[PDB]
Amino acid sequence: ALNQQTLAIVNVLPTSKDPMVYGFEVEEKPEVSYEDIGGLDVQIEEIRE
Amino acid sequence: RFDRIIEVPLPTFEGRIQIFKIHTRKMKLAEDVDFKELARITEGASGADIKAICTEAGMFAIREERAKVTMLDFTKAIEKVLKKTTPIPDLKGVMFV
Amino acid sequence: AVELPLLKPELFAEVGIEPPKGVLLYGPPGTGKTLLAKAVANQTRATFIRVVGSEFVQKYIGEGARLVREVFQLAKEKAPSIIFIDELDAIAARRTNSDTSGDREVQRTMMQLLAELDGFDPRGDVKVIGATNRIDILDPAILRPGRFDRIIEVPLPTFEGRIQIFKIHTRKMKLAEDVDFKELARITEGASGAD
Amino acid sequence: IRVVGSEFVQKYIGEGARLVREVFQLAKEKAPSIIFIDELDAIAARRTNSDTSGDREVQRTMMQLLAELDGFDPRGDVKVIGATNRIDILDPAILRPG
Amino acid sequence: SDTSGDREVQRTMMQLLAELDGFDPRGDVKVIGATNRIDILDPAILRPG
Amino acid sequence: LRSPPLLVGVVSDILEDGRVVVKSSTGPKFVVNTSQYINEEELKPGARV
Ligand SMILES: Nc1ncnc2c1ncn2[C@@H]1O[C@H](COP(=O)(O)OP(=O)(O)OP(=O)(O)O)[C@@H](O)[C@H]1O
Ligand SMILES: [Mg+2]
Repeated sequence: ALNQQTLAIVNVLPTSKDPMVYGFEVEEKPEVSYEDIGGLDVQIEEIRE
Repeated sequence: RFDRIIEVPLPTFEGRIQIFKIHTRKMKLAEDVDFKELARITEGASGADIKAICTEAGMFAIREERAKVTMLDFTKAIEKVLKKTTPIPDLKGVMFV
Repeated sequence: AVELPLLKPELFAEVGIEPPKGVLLYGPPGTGKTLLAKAVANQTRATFIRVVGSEFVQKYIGEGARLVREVFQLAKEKAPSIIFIDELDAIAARRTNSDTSGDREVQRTMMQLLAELDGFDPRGDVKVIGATNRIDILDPAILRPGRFDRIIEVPLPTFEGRIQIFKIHTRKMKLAEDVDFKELARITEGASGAD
Repeated sequence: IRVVGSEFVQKYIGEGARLVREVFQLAKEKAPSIIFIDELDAIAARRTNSDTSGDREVQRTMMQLLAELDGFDPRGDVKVIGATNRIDILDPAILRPG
Repeated sequence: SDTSGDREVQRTMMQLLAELDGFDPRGDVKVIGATNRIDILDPAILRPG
Repeated sequence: LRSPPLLVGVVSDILEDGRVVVKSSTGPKFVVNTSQYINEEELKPGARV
């Protein structure tokens, strides 16, 4: 961050380019959860390993 | 770049039933539903297919004005889903001994 | 398929009816596919978002897919909402064939749609009304149930059907004392509501 | 509003669809208007392959003008008026009476 | 070209040649390339030199 | 925080009456005064200043 008033650094910020949902959003609980392991069960085991 | 290369084929006899179990669980109690029997009609279906059978089984439920999903509803819904994609002809079987 | 979710969810609760996620319409032209959608918007009164599957795709690379994603996220935000998509004919391609641009840039906006309806997170409250004329050139992913749960064919009306379509137009107009609809509908067999 | 309907369909993707959209929109705004779409030979296409890139590119432009024409969006007292030389090339959509 | 990034591909090739050993000294560089597939290259690159 | 602002430019021309035209990283060109706080042989068109 540069304070615009005199154009020097006043603060270091964290990362990155510009994060939107450009690598973010955690949902894994309802509606699809781990109670939907009644597949296709063998295929889930390959993923699990 | 992956290493674990997975073919995710169409669900088995047993596989298809696991999907029905989650659905039936949401569609309350039953008294004549057999999950195997469903598998034999629905032989060669997908996971999303089974969810839509379940959706229409529900619909079929309120035309008889029911508060639970019995076996007739499933029979009907399976039949509806499947209907557009029978008939599969096998009348070459009159030309084979 | 859309009415009950919005006024009658207590009925879905009680039976246990799982949520639907589209109804797909196809049929010969002029049959009244457009009318079915027009009636639904008017008579379920909830967010009627009307788009066209050719409005998508613009001159910059990957623009088309971006535009699609906006409609679908906006419906999610403005839920309850019904998206009425006319014409899946030039935004979905059953073939994938490469070393082209007219059938490879449209497939990456096709792929985005497969993929915004059931996105990462299901559901929204879309209820996407698909409308196309032929599914023979639509991808199998659209056609299969789990989204587009009900595959409604729209055919050419029946004999008694045709007698009703005549009285639909005649009601606005006027007639002489010699019109027998039964005889008219016989001649006009094989014909869409538009004809 | 006079448009040569064969000078739509550009080789850059979806740009074709843009052009016909704008002309249509103007037509509802500035109503009553008569639109003349010349040659529906070349802005029409077939659904059976005869060029992989060609039929689908043209189809996007086509289905766009059709959408405004009576697809859902207003006619605007249009009134087409249009010509073509071929009736065997015509995508079923525009062809039907209505 | 179709023509947003496409123009740019022939645009960058002019630079790379140019510097490589088109007119300028190169020292002990030793530009090392790689490509996914075999023929996807321009003839220049294939051409020893 | 209050800055010692120095704006980065590159030198566009040099005048033989002792002024230097420097183009700014903003965009414009300005005329600036020649050094007396540093070397004047380290000024040339293309000198970062
Ligand atoms: N089922 C019907 N009953 C009454 N009139 C109808 C019917 N269907 C169509 N029409 C009349 O024809 C008009 C034009 O057809 P419409 O726009 O409904 O076709 P569509 O099936 O969406 O076609 P396309 O395949 O070309 O996109 C209607 O606005 C209405 O006047
Ligand atoms: Mg239509």
